[PDB]
Amino acid sequence: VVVLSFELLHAPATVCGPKKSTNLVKNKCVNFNFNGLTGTGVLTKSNKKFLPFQQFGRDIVDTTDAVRDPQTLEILDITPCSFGGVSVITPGTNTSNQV
Amino acid sequence: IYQTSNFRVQPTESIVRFPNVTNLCPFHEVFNATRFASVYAWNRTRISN
Amino acid sequence: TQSYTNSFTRGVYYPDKVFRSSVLHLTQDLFLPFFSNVTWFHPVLPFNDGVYFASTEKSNIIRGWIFGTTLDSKTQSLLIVNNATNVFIKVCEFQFCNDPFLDVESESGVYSSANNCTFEYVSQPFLMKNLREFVFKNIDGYFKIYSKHTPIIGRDFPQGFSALEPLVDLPIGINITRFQTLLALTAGAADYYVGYLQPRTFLLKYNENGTITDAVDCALDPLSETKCTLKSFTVEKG
Ligand SMILES: *[C@@H]1O[C@H](CO)[C@@H](O)[C@H](O)[C@H]1NC(C)=O
Ligand SMILES: *[C@@H]1O[C@H](CO)[C@@H](O)[C@H](O)[C@H]1NC(C)=O
Ligand SMILES: *[C@@H]1O[C@H](CO)[C@@H](O)[C@H](O)[C@H]1NC(C)=O
Ligand SMILES: *[C@@H]1O[C@H](CO)[C@@H](O)[C@H](O)[C@H]1NC(C)=O
Ligand SMILES: *[C@@H]1O[C@H](CO)[C@@H](O)[C@H](O)[C@H]1NC(C)=O
Repeated sequence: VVVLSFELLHAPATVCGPKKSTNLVKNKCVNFNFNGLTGTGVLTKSNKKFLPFQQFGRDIVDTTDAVRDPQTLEILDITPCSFGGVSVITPGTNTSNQV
Repeated sequence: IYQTSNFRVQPTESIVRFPNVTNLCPFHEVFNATRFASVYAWNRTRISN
Repeated sequence: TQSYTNSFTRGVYYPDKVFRSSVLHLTQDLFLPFFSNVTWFHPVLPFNDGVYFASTEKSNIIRGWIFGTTLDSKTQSLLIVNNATNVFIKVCEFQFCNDPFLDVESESGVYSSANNCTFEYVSQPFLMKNLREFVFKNIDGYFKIYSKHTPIIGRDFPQGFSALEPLVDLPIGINITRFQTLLALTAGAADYYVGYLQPRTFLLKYNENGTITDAVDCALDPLSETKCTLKSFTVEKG
């Protein structure tokens, strides 16, 4: 017999179960999670020159636009997926119904 | 002309990219040892980090 | 032993791990004030928020560091020894000998004896005329360490700018109110300096390659504060 006590107390845990991952899809709108970096967008290949301790990348207004993938250490751009407004053009309903 | 609503392209799937898994805690040796001495003199080791 | 000198423009490290290109990021953190007053040593030294240790120690004489509460075999301490092939970080207790000199016959020189050791982290020697700059920081028990190696030739403490990279973030949290140095073996060429960081504000400048090339303190003189307020390195007439 063995006693495997799973003590969890005030001292930091630092003893947790593993975490699996999935594939990488490029040039497709998708959700993502990189060690706890939520967000959605299109992941492509970038030509930036991260120093070998920098993970994120940020613009003049603090919007994340670059990520270093954990397993394979390359650089991916991040562009949010398409959005915009919609306007409807009509003649009067007293006249017609096409738009 | 009337500005009614908005317009968006929906996400396709989901991706998770946690890093490589290593530094597996040792547990086979406790189970696979073929001996635990005795119940009044048992072997214990603390496993952490 | 203690002779003093000004600090010039030294002691700037990367605050975070974010890559920025051709920007000017105004940062609020603990730093070393420009043109400060360091003590050139030729001891007892406290530890309030962090230090700037700049031992040139030309060949190899100075090595080793002790951090903790009592620096003995009573309360948990820390050790850092990087000779040529490996570096050790022991978080266990060691009573202290008379001098911080290594016996070089194995361990009785610097310290007295060993006991009940715990977590050990190893790595390559931190070494890769030989200037060495380190910054020690202990915030919420991560013990941030920063370093930069410039064996280039200058003065005993010249001017010039060099950013400092991060090195390790060990999961620690022992109490570090006091520290003391170490060496191996007073009238020696133990050229090194100390100096305490300070909560201030800066204006770091990044280049497209991703490296800090310049900075300006925001509490030195009126012109520096004007530059920080405009968030620019140039000021027009007005
Ligand atoms: C440093 O402190 C000394 C006194 O300890 C003082 O005379 C000197 O003006 C200060 N500044 C510099 C740059 O030495
Ligand atoms: C840490 O140790 C020092 C003595 O080295 C002591 O004065 C202090 O109360 C201890 N605790 C903290 C939180 O600094
Ligand atoms: C450095 O010290 C460690 C432990 O004292 C030792 O194992 C190692 O061999 C030393 N390095 C060299 C190059 O001898
Ligand atoms: C070291 O730690 C152990 C366990 O905490 C304790 O029993 C022992 O008295 C301590 N001191 C020495 C010298 O082993
Ligand atoms: C950054 O790297 C690029 C590519 O090697 C180089 O052309 C550029 O000059 C570097 N930036 C510097 C040295 O400031």
